[PDB]
Amino acid sequence: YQDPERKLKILLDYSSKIANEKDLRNVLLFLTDLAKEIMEADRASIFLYDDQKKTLWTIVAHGVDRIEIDADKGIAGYVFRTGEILNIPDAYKDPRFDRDIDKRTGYRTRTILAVPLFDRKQNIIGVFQVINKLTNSVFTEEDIELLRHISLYASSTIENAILYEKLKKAHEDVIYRLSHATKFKDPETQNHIIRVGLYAEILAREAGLDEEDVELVKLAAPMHDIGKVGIPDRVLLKPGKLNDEEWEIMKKHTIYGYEILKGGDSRLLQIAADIAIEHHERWDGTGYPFGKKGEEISIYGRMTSISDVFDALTSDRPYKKAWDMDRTVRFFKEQKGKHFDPFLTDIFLKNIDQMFSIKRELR
Amino acid sequence: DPERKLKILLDYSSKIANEKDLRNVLLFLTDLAKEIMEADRASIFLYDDQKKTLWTIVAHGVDRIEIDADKGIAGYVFRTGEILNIPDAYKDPRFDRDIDKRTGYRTRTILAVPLFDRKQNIIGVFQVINKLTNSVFTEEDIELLRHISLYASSTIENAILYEKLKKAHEDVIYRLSHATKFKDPETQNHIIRVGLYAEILAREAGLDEEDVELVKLAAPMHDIGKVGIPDRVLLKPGKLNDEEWEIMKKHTIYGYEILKGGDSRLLQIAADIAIEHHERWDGTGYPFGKKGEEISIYGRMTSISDVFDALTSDRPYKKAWDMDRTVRFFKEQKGKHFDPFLTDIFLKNIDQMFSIKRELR
Ligand SMILES: Nc1nc2c(ncn2[C@@H]2O[C@H](COP(=O)(O)O)[C@@H](O)[C@H]2O)c(=O)[nH]1
Ligand SMILES: [Fe+3]
Ligand SMILES: [Fe+3]
Ligand SMILES: [Fe+3]
Ligand SMILES: [Fe+3]
Ligand SMILES: [Fe+3]
Repeated sequence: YQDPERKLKILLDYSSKIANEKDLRNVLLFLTDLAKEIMEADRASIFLYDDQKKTLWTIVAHGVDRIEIDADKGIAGYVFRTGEILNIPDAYKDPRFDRDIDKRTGYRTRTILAVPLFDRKQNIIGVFQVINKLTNSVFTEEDIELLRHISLYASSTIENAILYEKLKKAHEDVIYRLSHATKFKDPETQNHIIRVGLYAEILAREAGLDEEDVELVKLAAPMHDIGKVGIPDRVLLKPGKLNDEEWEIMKKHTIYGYEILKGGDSRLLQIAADIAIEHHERWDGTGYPFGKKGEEISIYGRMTSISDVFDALTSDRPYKKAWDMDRTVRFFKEQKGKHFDPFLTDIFLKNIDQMFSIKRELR
Repeated sequence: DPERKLKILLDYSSKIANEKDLRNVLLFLTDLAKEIMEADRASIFLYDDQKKTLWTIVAHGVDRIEIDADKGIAGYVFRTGEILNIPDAYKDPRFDRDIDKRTGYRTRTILAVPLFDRKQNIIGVFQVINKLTNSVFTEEDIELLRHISLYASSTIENAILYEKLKKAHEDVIYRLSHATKFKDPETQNHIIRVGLYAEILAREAGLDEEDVELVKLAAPMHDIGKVGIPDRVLLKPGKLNDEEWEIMKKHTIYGYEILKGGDSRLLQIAADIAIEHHERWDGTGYPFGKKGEEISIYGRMTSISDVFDALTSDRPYKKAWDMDRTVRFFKEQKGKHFDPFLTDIFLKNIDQMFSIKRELR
């Protein structure tokens, strides 16, 4: 006997998968599989629109690239421009049908149902198409109803994924640019601020931290030096080396960064605050500003020291050319258990190649 | 025609996928469950680390109701992780009948299942009540509710993740915008409020809701260029001479330099506000003397909001101007300092502004 709720449960499960998926490619793929099953069709395709190339595009297989599709030709084309549903009972009796892809692969297209996708503001953003109904000779009025509902769901989840990406990009952008507000009074570069987070990301990942904390350090670490905004010009702008009154002030950029960042409730800012205050502490206890020792420094602080020192050593600075990989590895082996967390130093050494390809790609 | 429930589900999950507010997501889920389980009532309970209780929200959008995580039906499901299927609540000792007592309701059947997160911890309870057959929840019902519960967990976790991102995004812009706190007196709240005013101004000016959200977040960053102004000027104890004032005025350019090129819309707008917020509608402002609509709307809305906050704050010898005095000032400055059209919107709404200044002092 059949389960009367069988398709309902299938749909619930697909909905859970989609709700969890941040990658648009996979969202599309899942929506396609969902349509094949619920519509009882052999094939399905979603076509979206590109502003820039003025085309529709789709994913063919799992894990391969966009196929360009003419936004004005074919069944997809008609539906995209007109906004109206097409239900073709025999594809070969229809002049809008491209017989080619069908004839290169040994496939036979009989039935096609295509409806548009709409955004919140009722504009046409693409097409949803199913091909070859399996359990009937044609797509029915009921099939059309169902596909329209599927289409509404597809539009929403598609939009929600785009928006979530835009918000994520904006969040990074803001952290990056504001962290570099020191640019008028301090030599450290925009890409240094970014790379420090990228190295610490690798480190947290390979140390087995939760996916969320991997994302956190990537974004918290870039802010480690923001307290420099509160250092007097006479100390920050001093050419060369520094006296032991001025040094006592320069050290305070840790405290100042903490002061700027502590007034959050988000986990991001609690971590960023910790990093700002901890990033010159040494595994030793011989760092500043408090000479904290070992696990007394949070893992995020420990991961940032390693990253920050790594980036410095590998750039040109006053009097000193960037160190190469070999010398860098020698230095870290030496400083393992001193300046740095010994555990975290091993992870970092295991992954030294990515550290360098980051430094190479982001100059 | 068993496709009725498929279509109901796709409608609900369309609404959910759009829904940014956790409150609403829970309401949509319980309505979904009511229709799909063919039941009269449903509730979701979530746990709180801090207060150590479960909670639930009722429709109408009232406050969250706190529930004892130890006693009760939901309590039981939360502690044990076991499913509970009660054919008659008025026979089960774990049932508290007071809810019926206040509402004029009669609870008969209760089916309650755990909610699990990605990591597989019990994060809540999904409870469905009074199946419309007036008979028990069946083994097939339990099975259906299980799939509903998985969808609910996913959507909840996904909504919480978005709120945390949203909240972090604000925190970061607010705090780093106040990075000037060591060398300049403008407060954290001033920085927040200016955005809050401009949000209302933008909405009432008819702007798109996404753009309204951008100004709320972009305007607070307009003075960030102050961090590049030399101490010998920003920290000078006298009043500034002409040479020094010209340097101070560059905080506009400096903010632009800090913010521009960032590819997102947020930062493009923020950069404009940074560089335009001292421009004056009539062209007598700085740094460029831009005139009318040569100033982006966002620039124009921030000037209005910034002046508003200044006029309405106490300083020594200088008491905050009240409503009437402030209205008069904006009337005088219409078409000079400020955009006439936007000033009218602002005036129409000035009571909302004063409420903000009252709540976030
Ligand atoms: N041992 C050593 N450390 C360096 C050198 N250049 C930069 N650093 C490190 O870089 C840290 C801060 O990084 P930066 O401020 O240059 O990004 C300093 O605490 C310091 O330990 C160097 O030539 N030798
Ligand atoms: Fe530092
Ligand atoms: Fe540094
Ligand atoms: Fe200002
Ligand atoms: Fe200003
Ligand atoms: Fe201000």
